[PDB]
Amino acid sequence: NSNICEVCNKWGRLFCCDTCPRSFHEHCHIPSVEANKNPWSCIFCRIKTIQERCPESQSGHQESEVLMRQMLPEEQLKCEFLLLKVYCDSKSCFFASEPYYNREGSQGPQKPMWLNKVKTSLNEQMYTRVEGFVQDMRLIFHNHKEFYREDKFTRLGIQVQDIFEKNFRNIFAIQETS
Ligand SMILES: [Zn+2]
Ligand SMILES: [Zn+2]
Ligand SMILES: [Zn+2]
Repeated sequence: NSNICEVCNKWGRLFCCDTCPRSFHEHCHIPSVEANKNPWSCIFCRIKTIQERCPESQSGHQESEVLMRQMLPEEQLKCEFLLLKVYCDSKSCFFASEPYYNREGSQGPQKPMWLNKVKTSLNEQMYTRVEGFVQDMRLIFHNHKEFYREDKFTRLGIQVQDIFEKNFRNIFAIQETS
């Protein structure tokens, strides 16, 4: 196994996958690392198994069809993994916890949103369709763009949104276009 957490790249108390070399902190893995389960398989492995069981799941899809899917177990897992892929980027720190807004010339967003809120919402099964999860994720970055305006800090929202979007297209096998 690896000697650092796959998500945050730090050592510490790690849980090791039994079917690949990755390791995780307890609350870095999504879902949080399961109490027992021997052997234990991480989310990367669980996602790889879905693909292997249904190879045609990698054929191209339309985003509109994906967003309307109900959050059955496999869609729940894919949203978990997509959220995890965002936390894997160190720039996710800016978007993890509950923000506050007091900048001369700007007003805070009507609907604040942050990664740990989306994490909670997933854990509590609050999304009935994929669309709920993707809307809240895209709202994080949109709120950041609107608030920071012409400050160059706006770029952090662009950067982390790009990671989100690339991974959304990968995980849900969105049809490639020009
Ligand atoms: Zn970690
Ligand atoms: Zn694994
Ligand atoms: Zn099949």
